[PDB]
Amino acid sequence: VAQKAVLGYLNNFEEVSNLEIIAGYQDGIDIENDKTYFVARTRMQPYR
Amino acid sequence: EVLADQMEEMIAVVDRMEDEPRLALVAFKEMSESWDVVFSYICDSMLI
Repeated sequence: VAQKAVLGYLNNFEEVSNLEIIAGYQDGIDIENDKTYFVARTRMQPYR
Repeated sequence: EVLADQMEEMIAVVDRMEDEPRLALVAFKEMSESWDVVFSYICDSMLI
């Protein structure tokens, strides 16, 4: 049963490794210190 | 696709090693006994 569970986790982790970035936005003018945010989606459908 | 004609005479599929990637490929066909009409796609195993 534990094996089943971990295999599920691994399965999802596949999609994690297949995540594709789409875009990003800077918090402010100072790239060298301002944080920044990014968005990405699944290659596999349905798109998440 | 939205094909101008009803290509419908089934499918052909194999793994390819004409090269090391071990690529995934799928094809479909229509029986023009000469100039046979084909529709197909090819994918990297990471679904690219």
